[PDB]
Amino acid sequence: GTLLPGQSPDEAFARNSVVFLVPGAEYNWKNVVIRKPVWIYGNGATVKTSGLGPIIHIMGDLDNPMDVRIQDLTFIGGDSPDRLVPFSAVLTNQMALWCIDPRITIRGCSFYNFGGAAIYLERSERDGQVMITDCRFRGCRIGIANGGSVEYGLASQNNFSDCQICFNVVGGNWTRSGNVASNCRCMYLHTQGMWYEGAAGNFNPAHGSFTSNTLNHCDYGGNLWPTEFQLPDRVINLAGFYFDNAAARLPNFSGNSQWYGDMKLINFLPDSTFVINGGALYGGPGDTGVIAVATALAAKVFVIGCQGNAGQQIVNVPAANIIPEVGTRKDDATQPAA
Amino acid sequence: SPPGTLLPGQSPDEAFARNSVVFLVPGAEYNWKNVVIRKPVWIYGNGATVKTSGLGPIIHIMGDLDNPMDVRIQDLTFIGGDSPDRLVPFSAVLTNQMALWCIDPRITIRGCSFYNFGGAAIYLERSERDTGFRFGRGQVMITDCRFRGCRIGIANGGSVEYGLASQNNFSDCQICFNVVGGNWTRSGNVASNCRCMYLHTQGMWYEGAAGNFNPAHGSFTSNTLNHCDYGGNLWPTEFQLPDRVINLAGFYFDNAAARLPNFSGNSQWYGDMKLINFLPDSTFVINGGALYGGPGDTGVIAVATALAAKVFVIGCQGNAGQQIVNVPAANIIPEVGTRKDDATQPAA
Amino acid sequence: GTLLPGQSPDEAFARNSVVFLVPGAEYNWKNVVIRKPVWIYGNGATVKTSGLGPIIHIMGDLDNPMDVRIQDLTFIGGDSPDRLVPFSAVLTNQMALWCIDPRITIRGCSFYNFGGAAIYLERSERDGQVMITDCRFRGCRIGIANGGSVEYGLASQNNFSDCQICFNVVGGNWTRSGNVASNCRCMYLHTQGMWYEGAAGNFNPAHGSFTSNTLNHCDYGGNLWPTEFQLPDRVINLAGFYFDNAAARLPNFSGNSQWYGDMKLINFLPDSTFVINGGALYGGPGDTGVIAVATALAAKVFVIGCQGNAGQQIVNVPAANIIPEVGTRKDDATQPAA
Ligand SMILES: [Cl-]
Ligand SMILES: [Cl-]
Ligand SMILES: [Cl-]
Repeated sequence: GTLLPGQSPDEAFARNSVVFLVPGAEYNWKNVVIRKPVWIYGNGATVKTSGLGPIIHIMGDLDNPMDVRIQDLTFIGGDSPDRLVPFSAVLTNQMALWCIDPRITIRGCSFYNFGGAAIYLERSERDGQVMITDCRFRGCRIGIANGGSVEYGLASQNNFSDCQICFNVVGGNWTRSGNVASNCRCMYLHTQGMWYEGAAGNFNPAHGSFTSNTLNHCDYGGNLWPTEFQLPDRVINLAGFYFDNAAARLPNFSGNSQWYGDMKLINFLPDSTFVINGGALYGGPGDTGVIAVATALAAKVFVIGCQGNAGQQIVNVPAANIIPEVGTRKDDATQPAA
Repeated sequence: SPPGTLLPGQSPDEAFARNSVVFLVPGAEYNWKNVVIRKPVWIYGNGATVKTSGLGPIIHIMGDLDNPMDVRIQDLTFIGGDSPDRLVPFSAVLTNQMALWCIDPRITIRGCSFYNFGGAAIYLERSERDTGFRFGRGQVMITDCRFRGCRIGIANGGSVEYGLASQNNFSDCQICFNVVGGNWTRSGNVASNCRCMYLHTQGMWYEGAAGNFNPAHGSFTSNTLNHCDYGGNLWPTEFQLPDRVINLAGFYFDNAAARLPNFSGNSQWYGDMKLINFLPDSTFVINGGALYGGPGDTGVIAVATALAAKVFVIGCQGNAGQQIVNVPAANIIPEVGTRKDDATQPAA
Repeated sequence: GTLLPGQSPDEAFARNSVVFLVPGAEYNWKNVVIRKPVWIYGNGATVKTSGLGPIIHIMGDLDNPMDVRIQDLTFIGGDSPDRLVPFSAVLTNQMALWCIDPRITIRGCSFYNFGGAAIYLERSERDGQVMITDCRFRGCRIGIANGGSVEYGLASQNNFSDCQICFNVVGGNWTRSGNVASNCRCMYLHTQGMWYEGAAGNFNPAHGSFTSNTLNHCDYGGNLWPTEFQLPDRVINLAGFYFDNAAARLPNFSGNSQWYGDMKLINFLPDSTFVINGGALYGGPGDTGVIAVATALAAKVFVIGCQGNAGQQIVNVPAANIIPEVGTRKDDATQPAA
């Protein structure tokens, strides 16, 4: 199972349970199809592409115990992004890994300059143990997009730099821990009518775990991507952490650092509360790194065990729910805007 | 054979004895039974599968902590059967049905899978009780592993200490962490449809030669324990210990002579909890948790009335149907769920 | 590249992008130089050395997207450490890896008995996505030293035994999560005039994330390394967590165990607060595992959601800042001493 540059990756994956790339070599792949579980040992190779993606389309089989596994592999989606081009349906095609019904492990890989999601995971029908760790993302529209009913995955110890949206979140119950983002407009996005919902749609969404993450310089002092983001049927204004869905609950949120990590809690299920727990909230001067909740749900939001500076604004959360005192608190019913 | 090669049908015992590093045939199927490792070796699984037969374990690892080389096993699947009978009472004979039995472990296990073990998939013990001031011997790491259909995931006996069990995924196991040995870090693990993620009490299975010594008091952070008592788990609540029966919970602690781990950043959607007894010179906090339960008595968190003043619930979110029993209202900041007193809870 | 013991490492690294070592074999390398990115597959090998270090000198290129990667390799700096000799400028040379302008991944490696920092990362000018995970450190003066402007790294799931200073922290914005330390005098050090600041100096320091870590038996237990530590211009008295810089901010601190994990918060930037969040704080009998904050900054320090025993001492933190009540609290203007 040794796959040379120029040989058909499709043939090699069909013929072998495990494939080893030539160490450090350069590949050029386009619309590869994986139909049964295969392990790839990338050996520090690089996979380039051109034209409409994805680079690999992975047809899953959740009954089969053997996962698809990709280790130690670089994927390049092309040159540096034009970050001003509006996102579109045709650009959603520009993926590294499009995975349906995924039982998959992605470890120690790098993803550079994808026009859409570097990694997209969807479910063919509504109802895996997915793991994405130690990966690097640079210059990508979206880092990892999990569609509805892709649940209970783990994305941890990954580094995101210069990505518009790190986690395009739909499917529920993922653990996202120990991840670093800098100069990314959005680390966490969840709302209705997203891209990359997949065949199960926007079902049992979000409500997972977001711990020990850093989202720095989202809205100020490094990020280059636009705030305004085109969904399929409306335009929104992203934030480092953006949540707008009255029919969904937020994830558990503890141990995270926000240095210009602006946050907008626009709407969530009324039978819930939310805590910004054990966090570091630094912002200012001016309206930079602002944290804001919908006035109608502010009594259900708390800021507990947080540290911060005077310049960090907290908008609409009542004073009684901020223990201990952190930043500067105010009421402004114009915030947060969608 | 070539050095470092091990084909199916060849002797695993002989290959490990003659090599410091062994590479398996990529993707191949192996069939191994009562294999003995007597010195440190690394195994590169290369996506292989190992099946077995009879009373296990598949590998018995005789560790030497004075040797600085770890036994390292990577990228290897272990299968202990077709699918679990979940109704059989657990027993002394079933404790044999292990993948890895490790004594005095200096070990790294990573990228591995464990399916349908009748006992603990991984059992770690000491040949003797460790009362030295050389702490955390072995520096054990178990990470990026998947467990499913297993009676017990990882069992760490007395005096196997300061291990790390992180970024693992447990599906359909009765007890993920059978906890005896103290000071382990367990972080960022995902459990779904497992009756119990964390068990510690007196008179446990898998205590090893050191016994129930210096137990628990570790770190338990950023973990998810979902659908433990409702809406997914299929294993029985009733669980047979060597000398008594208990009723498991997602998190079960009953030991007057031991302290609970640090507990912060954990998600509990039907992750029931029973704090039955712990050492009095201690406090416990459910810190920065997500506590979702209801309707009815589903996902219930309960503390013994005698010790309730020592338990706090700080920085937690949750829904109305989440019950929190016996913890005083003043100890819950901010308010979460529906608080109640009930001196009959928790039962053992 | 299959590099054998006795062959020239330098020439091997210059001619291949990826190199595989002989599995299990012993190597002896001294002042090896890496000038272009390269991956080393260690295969459970061991690298010994002699004379003035470092073992490998790695010249980084931050513009090249291929990282330098070292996996599954053991580095040995001696048979056992010399712990009581005063630290010095010449001894700073006794390193495994010296990394200038690093884009580096170190995974599953082990580091034994280094007289300076096992791993030293520095920046050749003031302004990497660096990752150090699943590594073992035994017997080292210093585990990981990150210089100024070496930022946004990740050091996680590492284990430290019998090291003087696990993390010599200068450069800002690191995520350090899920690491275990026993019998190490100090897990986290940050002050002014440190060793290993690097050409960029003491710039934009610390203020990262320190979550889910264990720092046990720092001042009581089996630790052999002196509390007295020679900096270039003075001697300090180490603790488990040591912070003394009026011009820098502390990291976010959540989910950490401190069983005889003494802590000294001596000075930090006034425009900030600090929380010991979600902690386990166990100490005593006597003055063991003591946590103390400078009286002038005490009102900015909180202890939120922590558990402990009676013998844990918390010094100068006001009673109103400790929620819930944990351990034994007192005032003493003489602590912390530097
Ligand atoms: Cl989520
Ligand atoms: Cl524990
Ligand atoms: Cl820091």
